[PDB]
This record gives sequence, structure tokens and C-alpha cells, in this order.
Amino acid sequence: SHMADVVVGIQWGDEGKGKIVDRIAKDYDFVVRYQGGHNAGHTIVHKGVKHSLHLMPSGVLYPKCKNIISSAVVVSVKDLCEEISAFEDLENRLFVSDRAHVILPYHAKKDAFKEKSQNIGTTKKGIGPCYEDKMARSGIRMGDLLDDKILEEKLNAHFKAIEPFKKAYDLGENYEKDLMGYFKTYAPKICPFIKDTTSMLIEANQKGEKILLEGAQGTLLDIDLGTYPFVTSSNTTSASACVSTGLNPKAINEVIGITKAYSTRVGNGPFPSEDTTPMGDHLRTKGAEFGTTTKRPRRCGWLDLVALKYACALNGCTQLALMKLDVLDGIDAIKVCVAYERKGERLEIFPSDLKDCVPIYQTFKGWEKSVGVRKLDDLEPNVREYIRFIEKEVGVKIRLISTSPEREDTIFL
Amino acid sequence: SHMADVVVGIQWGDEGKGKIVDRIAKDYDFVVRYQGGHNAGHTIVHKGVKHSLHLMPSGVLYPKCKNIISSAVVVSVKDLCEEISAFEDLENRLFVSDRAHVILPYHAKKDAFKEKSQNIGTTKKGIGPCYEDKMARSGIRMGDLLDDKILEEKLNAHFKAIEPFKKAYDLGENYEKDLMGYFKTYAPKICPFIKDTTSMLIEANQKGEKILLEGAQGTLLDIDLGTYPFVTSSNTTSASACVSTGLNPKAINEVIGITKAYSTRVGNGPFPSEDTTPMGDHLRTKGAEFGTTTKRPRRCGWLDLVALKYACALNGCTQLALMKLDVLDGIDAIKVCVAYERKGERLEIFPSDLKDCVPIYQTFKGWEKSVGVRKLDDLEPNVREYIRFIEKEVGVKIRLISTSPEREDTIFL
Ligand SMILES: Nc1nc2c(ncn2[C@@H]2O[C@H](COP(=O)(O)OP(=O)(O)O)[C@@H](O)[C@H]2O)c(=O)[nH]1
Ligand SMILES: Nc1nc2c(ncn2[C@@H]2O[C@H](COP(=O)(O)OP(=O)(O)O)[C@@H](O)[C@H]2O)c(=O)[nH]1
Ligand SMILES: O=c1[nH]cnc2c1ncn2[C@@H]1O[C@H](COP(=O)(O)O)[C@@H](O)[C@H]1O
Ligand SMILES: O=c1[nH]cnc2c1ncn2[C@@H]1O[C@H](COP(=O)(O)O)[C@@H](O)[C@H]1O
Ligand SMILES: [Ca+2]
Ligand SMILES: [Ca+2]
Repeated sequence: SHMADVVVGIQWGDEGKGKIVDRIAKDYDFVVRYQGGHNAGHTIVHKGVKHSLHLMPSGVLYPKCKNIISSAVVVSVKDLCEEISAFEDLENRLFVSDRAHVILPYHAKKDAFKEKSQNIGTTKKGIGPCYEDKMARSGIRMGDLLDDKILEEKLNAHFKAIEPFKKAYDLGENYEKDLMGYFKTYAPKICPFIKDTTSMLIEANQKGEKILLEGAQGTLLDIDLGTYPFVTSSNTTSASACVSTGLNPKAINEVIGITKAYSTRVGNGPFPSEDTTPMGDHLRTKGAEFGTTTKRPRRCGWLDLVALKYACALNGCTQLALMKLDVLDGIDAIKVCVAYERKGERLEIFPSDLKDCVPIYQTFKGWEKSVGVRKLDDLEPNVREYIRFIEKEVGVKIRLISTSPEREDTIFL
Repeated sequence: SHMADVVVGIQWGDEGKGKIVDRIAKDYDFVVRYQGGHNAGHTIVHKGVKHSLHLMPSGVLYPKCKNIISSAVVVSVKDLCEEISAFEDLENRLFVSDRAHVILPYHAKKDAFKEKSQNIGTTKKGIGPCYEDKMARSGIRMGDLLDDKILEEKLNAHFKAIEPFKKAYDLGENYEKDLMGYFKTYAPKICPFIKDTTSMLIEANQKGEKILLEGAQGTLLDIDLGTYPFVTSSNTTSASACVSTGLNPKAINEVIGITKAYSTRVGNGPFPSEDTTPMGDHLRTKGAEFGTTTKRPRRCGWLDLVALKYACALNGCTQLALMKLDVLDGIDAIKVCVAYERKGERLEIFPSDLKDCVPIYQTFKGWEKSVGVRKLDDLEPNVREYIRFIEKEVGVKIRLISTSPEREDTIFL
């Protein structure tokens, strides 16, 4: 247990990771995004001002933090440049790994094309196809932008390899021209931020500096251990934070699992505790469970402790942050899935195939007014019973409770 | 830091991981292969009998051990069944993850095709292309073989999708019918071994059972942090052992880095300490550096402490095993690369681009007769000083010393 703490979403994303990272970031020297891409959307709100970050790490509102975009991330350079322009004096407080892979316009076109047959429900941003080119070892990395010679060589090889797909993926007649001009525009803007971030973090850890690792997506979206194939293409577990930053597993200190008080997922795939009745629509409305751009409605349902115990085991959570209790204000009865029923069998442990798994619910008396509460003793007795039940059943202590989007509407326990 | 120990190769593979795992496995309840495929070849020798293992974990010679092939591995079913047939009574001591992905004949054909332009020097076994289909979320997994109907639907989608490539990858006209029969032959043989190994290791961790995780390839072949693109398509460091196994970073106890007393790599890519003179041929001859399918001569060179210190930081090694000291018997002067130089500038730290990096060598007086020695006190003084230098420079204690292929020719310190 060295100096590196990890924030991980333990459901299917959108749990409130951005809020928690921004709440705690001021006490860290480094804040690190370690996987995924701009498929992520992490929303921070403070004093009535909202920021929705996609690749920019969530320490950006504290100019003393050094924000790192690490090697297992996939980068859309134009979108990252558009984020950089929203903040002042990022030059010595944002660093992008020279080993991170680059998302090309072909990637999103391929994503949309494959989605016609696979119907996973991806964000159509080309995340998966970028990771495919990484495994092929044909992908372009951010360090390649530092030398026009190699970038040209690599683009030309890309140009020759995508030609049998120009018709299938609707690439266009100006693909080569437009891509070459894309890098002419964006490479000069991003190049000063490209660094060996592996060495930076190896040295920071050896020097005992405080490092916060910001997960994206959620544990149940993990490429290996999630609800495959309804998953993202990166590993999302806490150990993924070591795999590609330079830090080793023995550096990991606290593992903070972020869970909502109910469940959401966006996109297709299994969802044992989903609620498609008007009560599920109530959760969506009161929880504002729509896209970052307010477009993609989420599937909504109840908290699922079978899946939470599984995710907590995969990450080694030492604490939980319980988010959005205020969305449940005014609901008369709150259900929690405590086990699955499968063809007469009661399953206490999350199975590798959720086929025929029906939720078994325990019901809790509802509460009225948790919104904005900042003190434990101000919480209603019924909410405190709900919180106590979760800690006891999952076996991980709840150390943070959020009661609104606002940074300071957070109780520390 | 609980009960899971990790053995990791800290160079470019072939360091002696199979020997070390077999030497220590008897004291463990589980022995787990966690990434790669049958590109691995782990050689164990005991009492003049050799076993060359490819996907079989190296606990197989102790029937009380439970051997696990975990979820991030890629499985060639035919080759695994051929390994199964060489041992007696594997049924309750070998378990294959229902989440592991399956290598199809298409994959090796695509591998050879892409190699014509990329010239990485892969093993041509389809490892990379299998990982690509994983990222695409179109890949077939071991659990799919347990249900005839699901396997049918997935093989159909695969046949459809590979239509455009039948000519380009030299797929036969009999591809569909051959693969159909392949699974009719091999799925019955492998089905009894398919299990939810994620749940097995979650429970093993919770019960405090002793787990040994066996890495494949080596740290400098890591897809993210190795000598890209001259790497394998999986993560190879100790953190990968708790990404996809059902363990988590807090479970990792000892991390044993396996290093040869000199260096090899097979395939193309940078190699700062390579020796292409007749002394390099001598290392190849004396070290039998030709592989399992003895038709792949290795590139050889000297120990590189710059790369070694980098690999130890990425893995968090707590002890080192120094292998093949006996290969250096009779060499008058042993070189160790202690630093790099780049265009006249000295570099202490392993850089992200090895272009123009040349070795700075310190030389050591050689020895004559380390072969087969079993007590530290019986080693020649020059051997002892070489060992002390490595551990002092790298900062990790050398706790195992190997002096021949035989299991028992191993010194414990
Ligand atoms: N009502 C309420 N909203 C919250 C709370 N915490 C976060 N929010 C908001 O809920 C949304 C969280 O979804 P998102 O930002 O996608 O989560 P992330 O991806 O894990 O950072 C955002 O709109 C936050 O502003 C909370 O405790 N109560
Ligand atoms: N001369 C000598 N050979 C060894 C020693 N340890 C292992 N070997 C052999 O060296 C080879 C190691 O390469 P390999 O099996 O591919 O290593 P792995 O992939 O890391 O298990 C094998 O042929 C082993 O039998 C040693 O200490 N001395
Ligand atoms: O922003 C996120 N919030 C919630 N789910 C996401 C997010 N980004 C990707 N996913 C999910 O991850 C899966 C794969 O999408 P991809 O990451 O775009 O490939 C789908 O289920 C997505 O909805
Ligand atoms: O058996 C191994 N020993 C040494 N190198 C290996 C082994 N397996 C794969 N590699 C190396 O890993 C790289 C990629 O090969 P692939 O794993 O077949 O994709 C090449 O440099 C290979 O030589
Ligand atoms: Ca989100
Ligand atoms: Ca080997």
C-alpha cells in the first residue's frame, strides 16, 4: 500500500466518478486517467457551474494538480484540443503519454458499420476499433506526432491498409487528403503536451508523492470480466490502473468504489434488476439519466448487491462512495436485489451467464428529504437504515455519501 | 498484500519462468496462467525428463495443485487437448475459464498475411488476431462451446464476416466445413474442463488459499509499455495477473522477476545490448537459444540493467531469480550494460524510444564451473561478485539462482 489511490465505477458507468475525483483531488499531486477515451463523460458541478470532461482528467479545477492521460487511453486529438482550450495555463499541469494510441476518423466509421450487425450499443466514437489496431500493432501512438517523418510513414501504411474498406465504411474520396490536413492542424497544438508519463509516474511513486487514478466506464463493462459482449474494449478494474501507468500492484493504497443508490446502464445487454415500469421512468426523470448531450436515455433499475459484491471483489474496494440518494427522495418503497432466482435455484454469487436470472428483492421504507444534506446526523432514519444495510451486505465501509451534483454536497464518514 | 505470488519474465521472454514455477509450485493450492496463448513455451526438466508446456500451467507435475487457465488467455482448443492427453487424471486439477477467448484458423492466416507488411516477427499462431476479435467483441469464448445452439449462431456470424477475406488470407473453400468438424471433434474433449474460474479465484482469495500466477512472454513484450510495435498483444506485467483473474491489486504478495544472466529476444525490434559478433553466437550455442520447435535462433546479447530497472519498477519485484549462470562458464569477460548513450548523452532511465541508444558496458571477470552448483558457498568468487553487483544496482534481492535446466539445480537465498 504505497501512495496511489484508485476511483472505480463498480456498476455500468455514470456512477458519479467525476464528482468524487473533483471532491478529493486537491490533496493529490497527480490525477490520472488510465483507460478508455472520450466515450467517457465525467460531470463536475460547483457553485452552479458545470464541466463535462471527456478525456481531460478531473483534477483540472485545481491548478496545483498535475493531470496525466496515461498509456492505455485512446485519444481523439481534435476533441482533446477542444477540451484544452476551455482552461487557462495547462502547459505544465496536463501531460499526455507518448504511448497512448490515436483514434482516426476511420475508427468511428468502422464502429458504426459493425454496429449495424452486432447492435452492442457503443458510443460510435471508434473506441473499440482503436483498441483493435493496438492489438494488431498497426496503431499510431501519440509519440509518433513528434516527428513528421514517422507520422508520414505510419499514415501511408494506414492509407494502404484501409483501401479494401473505403466502400464498406463510406470513407469518402478525400480521406487521405483530409486526414493529412487533420494532423497538420492538430499536431502542432497537442505536441507540447506529449511526454513520457510512465517515467513521470515511476518517479512520483518512488518519491512518495500522492497519486489519484480516475477510472472510466464501470466494472461490469470490463472487456474480460463484464457482461460480454455488452462491454467496452478496455479493462476497467482497479488493476488496470497499474497495467499501463508504470505503477505496480503493490503501489495501490485505497480503492474507492463508486456506486449509485440504484442502477443504470446505457446500451444493450443483460440487466437483472432493470425496471421498465413507470417507476423506472421516474428514476430516469428524477435522476436526469440522459446523455451528456441530453439525448441517450438510460435503462434504469434497482441496486443489485449480487453484482456489487462481484465488482467489489474484482477491485479490492477499501471504501465505497454512495451516490444519488437524493434521487430516491419521495419514493415510498425502495427495492434492493439481494440474490438471483434461476430455475428454482437461489444464487448468492454473480454467475458468468445471466440467462434466466430473476432478481430477488428486499424492500426498504422510503425517505423524503436527503437532498443537499451535508451531515450524517441530519439524514433521516430510513435513509440511514438503507446505508447501513449496503455496508453490511457488501462488507465494505461507506466513506462518502453524495446528496446533489454539487461538489460540497458530500458527507465524509 | 495477501496470498497471491506472481512469477514474471522481466526481459523479452524465455527467461526460465517454467523452471521457477515448477520448482516452487508444490507449496501452492492454485497455479494460474493469466495471459497469452500457445505462443508461450515453458520448459521443465526433472530427472532427465523434459516437458515443454504451451498453455498447460506449470503446476501440472504436482497432482495436488489446481491448474487454472484464466480469462485473458487465448485458447487453441486442439493444441490444448493435445497437452491434456499427455497427463493422467486431469479432470479435477485443470480448469479453463469460460471467459477465455478461442483461436480460430482464420486468426493464424491473418497473422501471416499482416506479417508480410509489418514484419514484427510474431509466432504466427494467431495470438494478435484473436485479441483483435476480443476488442471487436465479436470473438468466441470457451463458455460458448457448452451450448451447441450458441456455438452455431456464433460460427455462422464468423463465416459471414470472413467472406471478404477468403482470397486475401488464403482460406480454403472448405473453411466452413473444416471448422464445423473441428468443433465436433474437440468440443466434447474440452467441455468437462470449462468452468467459472473467476469465481474460483474470488473464493480462493477470500479463504486465504495460496495462489501462484505464471506469466508468459516478458515485461519488455508488454503491449502498452514494451518495445512497441515489437511486442505481444497482451499485458505481461504483474498487474495483468490481477486484471482478469478474479483477484485484485491488494492480493499480490511476492513478485518474483525472472531474469537470465544475459539477454535474448526472438523476432525483430530494438535490442540495445545485442551482440552480433561470434561471442553472441557463443551465447546462442551454449545457452541452446533456439526454442521449443528448435527452428528459431534467438538474438543474443548482454544483461541490460537499464531495461531491468524499468521492468522491476513496472512489476514491483520483491525478489529476483537469476537464470543460466552456467551458460557463462568459461567466458573470460562478462559485459553488463549499465547505462545508455544517445548521441553522446548518457541516459540512466529506460526511454520510451530506443532509437540511437547504444550501451555503456561494465566488464566483470568470468568464471569456469558454476554448472550444477547447489550451495551459494560452492560458487566461485567471481560468480558471487556478479550476483552482488546486479542486486545492488537494481535494488532487488536475488533469492533464487539457477545453475542448470534441472529443477533441483537451484540455490535458495
Ligand atoms: N441528484 C444527484 N446528482 C448527482 C450526484 N452526483 C453526481 N450527480 C450528477 O449525476 C451525473 C453523474 O453521471 P456522470 O457524470 O456521467 O458519472 P461519471 O461518468 O461516473 O462521472 C452527473 O450529471 C452528475 O452531475 C448526487 O449525489 N445526486
Ligand atoms: N543451462 C541452463 N538452462 C536452463 C536454466 N533454467 C532453464 N534452463 C532451460 O533454459 C530454457 C529456458 O527457456 P524457456 O523454457 O523458453 O523459458 P520460459 O518461457 O521463461 O519458461 C529451457 O530450455 C530450460 O530448460 C539454467 O539455469 N541453466
Ligand atoms: O459514457 C459512458 N457511460 C455509460 N456507458 C458507457 C459510456 N461509454 C461507453 N459506455 C458503454 O460501453 C459499451 C461499449 O461502448 P464503447 O465504449 O463506445 O465501445 C456500451 O454499453 C456503452 O454504452
Ligand atoms: O515463446 C516466446 N518466447 C519469446 N518471444 C515470444 C514468445 N512468444 C511470443 N513472443 C514474442 O512476442 C512478439 C509477438 O509475437 P506473438 O505473441 O506471436 O504476437 C514477438 O517478438 C515474439 O517473438
Ligand atoms: Ca459518465
Ligand atoms: Ca519460452
